[PDB]
Amino acid sequence: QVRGLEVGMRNANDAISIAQIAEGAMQEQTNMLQRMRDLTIQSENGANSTADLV
Amino acid sequence: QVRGLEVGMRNANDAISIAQIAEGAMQEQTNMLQRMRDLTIQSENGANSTADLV
Repeated sequence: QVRGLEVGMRNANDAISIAQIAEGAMQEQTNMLQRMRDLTIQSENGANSTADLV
Repeated sequence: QVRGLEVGMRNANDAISIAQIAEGAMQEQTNMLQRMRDLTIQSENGANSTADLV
């Protein structure tokens, strides 16, 4: 039990790190998606032109 | 919402400018139309001649 738990402790510290990395990457995807929302709102002017939308 | 409104604010400032330019141009069309009214009234003298009306 004593040695079994010690390996089990390191087993869970590994799972924490995996969840930590995935969470960090999704934060950057959220910021870029917010910028796409602004461009879609900005792309709705009636003073733009065909070349401006491109 | 915060970033959405900020783009929306600039979206409406653009509409104000378009309405501002169109309004300015119609003012000058109004002044020239008034001068045409005076010429039509002036063109109704019985002391004019065929060459004067031209």
